[PDB]
Amino acid sequence: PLSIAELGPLNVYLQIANGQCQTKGCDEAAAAYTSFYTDADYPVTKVLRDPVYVDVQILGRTDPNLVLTLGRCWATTSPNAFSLPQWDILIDGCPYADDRYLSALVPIDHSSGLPFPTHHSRFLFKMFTFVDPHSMEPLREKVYIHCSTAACVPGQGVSCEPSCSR
Amino acid sequence: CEVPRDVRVPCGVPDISPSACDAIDCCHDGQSCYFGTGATVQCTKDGHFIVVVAKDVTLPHIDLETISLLGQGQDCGPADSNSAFAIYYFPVTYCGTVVMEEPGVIVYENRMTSSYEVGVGPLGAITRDSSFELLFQCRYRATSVETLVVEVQPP
Amino acid sequence: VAVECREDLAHVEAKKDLFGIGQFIDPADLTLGTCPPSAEDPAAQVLIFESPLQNCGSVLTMTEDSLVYTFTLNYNPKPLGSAPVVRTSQAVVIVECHYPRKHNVSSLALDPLWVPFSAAKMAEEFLYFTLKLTTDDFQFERPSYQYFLGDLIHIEATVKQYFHVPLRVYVDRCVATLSPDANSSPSYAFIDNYGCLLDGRITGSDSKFVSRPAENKLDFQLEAFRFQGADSGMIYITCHLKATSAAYPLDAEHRACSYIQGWKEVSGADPICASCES
Ligand SMILES: *[C@@H]1O[C@H](CO)[C@@H](O[C@@H]2O[C@H](CO)[C@@H](O[C@@H]3O[C@H](CO)[C@@H](O)[C@H](O)[C@@H]3O)[C@H](O)[C@H]2NC(C)=O)[C@H](O)[C@H]1NC(C)=O
Ligand SMILES: [Yb+3]
Ligand SMILES: [Yb+3]
Ligand SMILES: [Yb+3]
Ligand SMILES: [Yb+3]
Repeated sequence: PLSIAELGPLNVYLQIANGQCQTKGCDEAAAAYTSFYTDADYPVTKVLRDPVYVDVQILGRTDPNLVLTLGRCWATTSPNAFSLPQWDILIDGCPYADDRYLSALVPIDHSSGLPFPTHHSRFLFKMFTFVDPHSMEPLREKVYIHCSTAACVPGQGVSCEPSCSR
Repeated sequence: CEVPRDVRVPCGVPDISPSACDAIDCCHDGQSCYFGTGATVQCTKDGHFIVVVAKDVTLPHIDLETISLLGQGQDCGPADSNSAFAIYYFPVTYCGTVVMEEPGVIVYENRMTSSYEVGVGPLGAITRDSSFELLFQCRYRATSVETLVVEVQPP
Repeated sequence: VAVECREDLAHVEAKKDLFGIGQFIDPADLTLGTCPPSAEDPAAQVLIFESPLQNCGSVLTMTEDSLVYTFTLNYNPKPLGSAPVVRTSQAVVIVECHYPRKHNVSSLALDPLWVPFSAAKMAEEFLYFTLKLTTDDFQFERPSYQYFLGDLIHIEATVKQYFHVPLRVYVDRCVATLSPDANSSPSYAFIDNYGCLLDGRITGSDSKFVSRPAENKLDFQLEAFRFQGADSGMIYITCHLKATSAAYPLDAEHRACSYIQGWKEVSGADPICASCES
């Protein structure tokens, strides 16, 4: 037999939603992901201790067998994901435990109503600002968020779901 | 001075005039005296500090468990308070208050400082708490003038 | 035969002349996996198949670095005519589409906002003082403010402590008059020069300070006098009081003096009143 083959693209993007309440007493976790910021809304000023919702999505796919899992997620001062200083957010999908303002995943999809709900991976944490390592005074340098992701297909047979010490 | 009425801490006494209430960094409404926006420090003839702090002084609204005086002790914690404000009431000889002399004034000084926590990881440091600092003095005036009267007659 | 691996569907351009022998082929006896879509192509002689990546029996597989979608392109011709003779063999083509599965997706800038607080407040207040008459033991009040000539009017000056640092009170000046106005004539400054009790020096009376029963307390005794031509015995004594911490020294201005056959005052610190000789 022949073995014709070619390459194929795969795109993912990360966006910020809004924890707004169209009615009093709305669920903030579900309402968070009802709308997202455009590039014109940035730099989005955020208060310290505020909740920050994060949505990662696989773009332009009709395959229902793909589940987006997250590896390390972190934040830096510059767009260079390898710049310093840094702060961890997620480790192997599990939250970064050395942070009393703990991060948490939000896989609400039984009610999200979105198509192919497993293509998305969502989580939230609390906003912060970086501190100079010797003056102990917080700096005013912008926060950038970054992640690492993997396509974790059950057909392959993997438990990429975060096995976490709760 | 848009304080909601369910959390209004009073100043002075019920009979206090509007001018007397405004002269002590408190707001009037025609029928009562209550502390205004920001923070306020007052002193009394008995020798105590009155410290009134609103939770909106800093951003984020500091969780009140984190603030401590220049000195620590039993009588150095918060007194009766409410959801929006906190009151510290203690003698001027307590809680690390410093005393100083001026040729015509007796000065007490104390400084509140909140310990805003810094979180540390292997690659950097962050924080989510805003720093707080409040310096304040009480200055008691000497040089009081007094008068009495007598009567003297021959024996 | 070629393939394009789009994001959500696969495009498979197979050739009509599959065997490359100038033969008809394809009497609809061919399928891509299980689906046999064919887009008529009477000019390029290319049968165009289309199939979603997860359909038509595709096999999704994974590697450390890549996903894989496999399609089985099958051709199983039926015998033509009333005979079992097949002109061409079956055909099978492995079709693989690989996809990178690991991506570092980042976000845009978020500006951290907070507001620290720094200020220097201040408030002022007055001390508490009293000048009062005392009985003859300096322990109790004497409301009978009437005395005879030559009697000893016992007087106490006090500053109230409450929770202040230990204080010491001083008499800076004391003037006697026949009316409440301190400047009204006649006037007699019987204490002046920062606590120099001049009466003991002027009249030879036994007028003198008394050792402090407490630092916030001060006591003294004054010999009664009138003014020549004064019909009334009323005297309106007006004084000025100071107070400082007991940590402050006894000095040329913060003193309490009296001329007892010389100068011996404030319970022993005599030289402090050396400047009352003026
Ligand atoms: C996507 O993000 C991941 C982070 O999850 C990046 O992997 C990281 O790559 C750096 C090198 O660029 C690694 O740093 C190295 O660390 C070792 C000790 O672990 C040290 O000995 C080296 O000198 C170097 O500093 C880092 O460990 C690694 N992190 C993980 C979790 O593996 C990745 O490079 C990013 N970009 C991609 C995947 O294209
Ligand atoms: Yb709290
Ligand atoms: Yb209360
Ligand atoms: Yb590799
Ligand atoms: Yb292969």
